[PDB]
Amino acid sequence: KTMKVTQLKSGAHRLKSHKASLKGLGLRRINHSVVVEDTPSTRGMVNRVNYLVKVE
Amino acid sequence: AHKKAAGSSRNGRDSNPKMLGVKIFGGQAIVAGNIIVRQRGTEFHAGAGVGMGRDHTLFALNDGVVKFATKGKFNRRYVMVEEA
RNA sequence: UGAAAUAGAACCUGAAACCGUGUGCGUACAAGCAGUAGGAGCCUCAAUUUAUUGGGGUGACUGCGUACCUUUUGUAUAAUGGGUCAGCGACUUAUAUUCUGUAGCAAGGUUAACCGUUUAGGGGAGCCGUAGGGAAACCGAGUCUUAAUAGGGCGUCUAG
RNA sequence: AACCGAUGCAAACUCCGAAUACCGAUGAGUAAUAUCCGGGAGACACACGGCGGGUGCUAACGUCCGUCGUGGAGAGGGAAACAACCCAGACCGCCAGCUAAGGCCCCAAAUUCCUAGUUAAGUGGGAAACGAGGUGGGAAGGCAUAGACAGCUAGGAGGUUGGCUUAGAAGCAGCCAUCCUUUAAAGAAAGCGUAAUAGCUCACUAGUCGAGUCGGCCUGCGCGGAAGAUGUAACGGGGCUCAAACUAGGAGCCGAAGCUGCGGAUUUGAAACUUGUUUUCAAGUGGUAGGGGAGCGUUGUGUAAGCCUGUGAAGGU
RNA sequence: CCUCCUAAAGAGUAACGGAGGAGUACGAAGGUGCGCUCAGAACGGUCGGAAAUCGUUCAUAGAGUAUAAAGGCAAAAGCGCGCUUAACUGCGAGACCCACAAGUCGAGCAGGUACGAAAGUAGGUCUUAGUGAUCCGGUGGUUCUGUAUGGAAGGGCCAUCGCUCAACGGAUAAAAGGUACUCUGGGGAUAACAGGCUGAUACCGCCCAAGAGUUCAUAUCGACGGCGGUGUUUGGCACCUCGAUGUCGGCUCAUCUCAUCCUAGGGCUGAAGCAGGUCCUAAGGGUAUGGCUGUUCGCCAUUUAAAGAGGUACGCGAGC
RNA sequence: GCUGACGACCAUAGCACGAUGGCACCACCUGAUCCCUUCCCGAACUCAGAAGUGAAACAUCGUCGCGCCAAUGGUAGUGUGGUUUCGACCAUGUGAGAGUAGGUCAUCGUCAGCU
Repeated sequence: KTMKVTQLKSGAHRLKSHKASLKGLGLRRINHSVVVEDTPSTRGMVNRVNYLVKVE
Repeated sequence: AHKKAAGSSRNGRDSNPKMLGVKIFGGQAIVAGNIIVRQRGTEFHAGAGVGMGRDHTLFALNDGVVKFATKGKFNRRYVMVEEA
């Protein structure tokens, strides 16, 4: 199964790993939505940047 | 310099760093001769498969996987190289 | 007179700074890098069946807006430099060497000075490449260290 | 001194002891990765805002480290104006739309929006110890029609001027007790007063009147404390009081060069008539020092005994 | 150069930050085999005690470890004894650390040993400080070279000696000062003036109330302490200016603040009156001349209702 | 069933107090010719042995007096995002130390010997 993740705030001034958690999901800019597999490994990327992203 | 209470207190020197500590941590692959711990005294003791240098340096005598354990009646910290 | 005379002797052409004259528009209740984005009015040309567009000039009024260079952590800076214009003004040349590209030849490539009836042709002296190891003798895909045939160092199994 | 028991503290104390950080392993997905070799550099004056410290005064737009963000070298919106704060990374064009931070009475785009309260100080819109009977709320309490709190009337006394001390200490300078009696009640006195007494009150009791009242604790928002030099001058201004302030919610909307929409350019990579031969797709395109790539123009040489040019070259405008 | 902390639980990490050590020692204080266990306290005992030596009981180190500190140390790394020279030679897989040059650890192999009955252990010392590149010159060895040839000289290779080259990556074998007689290139990268930030200090105010005030804390003053305001003293910083912002004082001419010197209005008073003392309000006006000294100031003389405290680039030199 | 050797583990295993054990085993024990011992000492080491004894030691058993171990809950701290009057607070994820309830007189392996 998959999930939809959307970036709401910018990830341009974040920590190095928070920047790389956005890029580990495929998110590139604000209001960019990607579909990604729902696994604990990908959900932990969402966890690292939960203030940035929103899971539909 | 009213109250005149100041004055030189010459203690402005120090020594160079020695870069001690654990070099290879537990569960890591190791080859013979690789230094595991650089230390002063035996903070860690050489277990099976680990040698001890004149500097108290602990190094691998043989290849395998480095393992840490607290063993013995003195509750000492031992480092071993398990053949794995 | 001369083709020409705003070619008339300060004489070919006659730029800019700078200074006048004329025409159109704006400007004497409004605060600042003087523009920019809008924008009314006016004036002037070309079409058009006659104020409707289009081009040009001006810019009431509104918003925004503290020159440029240099040097700096940081300049509207009250830090530097420039009054303006025009002209001139600062990474070159010779040789050596290294890397890259390209071209010719290619395990080979190339001549230099010179000669030459001279960019040709000749001239192979020399240079680079094709083997390394070691201070060297020396040996050589090996060689050095060593008592060691062990270990280890440096090399080996093309493109110049 | 120790030794026991309670009780604190320490960078150079530790019986203990995280979170993170770091070093590894395994595993997905996403990603213009990591590493090595060579050509060319620039830089080795950094700054601020957080966080952990040393120094300083837990002073400095101070200084020295570590660590993160921003500036440097970064425009746009917000903070009135404001390199370093917040939001957000400008390829170009549009008189399109949605939002971020911040905002919505007027200057000035968008709510004189809705609900429940608080403030009366223009607090909001500088400043503390400390003070006060501001005001709201919350947990409890003491007393009360066996008349509560306040007021008014009457008493508030006798041993005794307690003992001591002291010049004096007589309830009331100070030290040691808080005793007894008539009691409805009256302290060996809570104040004023006297040199000491005297004197006036109070505590306390009874009476009058008649209904609630008294004092602490905690919480919110206020008050005073609060004096400076060119001019209001400590909301940017106007102005604002069932707010246009504050608290807690809710719904709209404005709001950027962010995102989307439309058109166009461009770098890199990707399936091919294949060297820009063509259609696309994907990810990009702020930028100083600096590195890489592609071009424009000028003078001169060959092309050129060409081509153009008095039917007008160069130059000027 | 070493040790601890700063140093933010891997490493590293600065300050003219807080504390200490080193520039050695040892042929045994190294190696090995064997053996041993300390500091203290109490009790008993001639001199003899608080403590010498002896005996007994507790006693994981409260001792020792050559040398500071840290980390270690019972298989003792601590303490003795016998024999010894591994304080070897050629090396070294592999690592740590590291800009380089350096530095650190190292099993294993070969040769020759030392100790042990042997398995074994030993390439100095519990470790981390005890150090100095290259050049040059000296010495012990060596077939490497040897300018016609044989030699030799000289050189090379291996080993080793000569540094407070201590400014310790060492500029030369060899080195002090003055300049107000000065000069050039630069810097607001960096001081002196003034501004800015800050407010330790200063000044002013408030809180508490021990006391002084014959009595009586609060008329007046305010010990010990606490909290602020100002920018106002003495300072701190180095942000602006070094392709120039003229220093103090005087003169002239000012402008503002109020923490008010006079005058005005008040409360309290240890306010009889007259005079005051404090505190509140109040900035409209006013608020000297001289002697001394460059002085601002300050002392003094004589006045005045009073002779204010301050800001203004410690106002004012393109005004003197 | 118990004893001894060597290990695992290293206090929930230790300390303390009491009790039990001598057929084997162990320990004290006898003696010092011999090997070997003492900077003196047959104390320790070493040998030759079996009269005595489980007194000591040792082993085993018992207990909570000490020591040790130790929750649950809460608190402190803390990564990330936000806010702040700079003390802290909110969201999320972690989460001690101390202390309390409580637990504890260990638990196993190989071999040999008596039963």
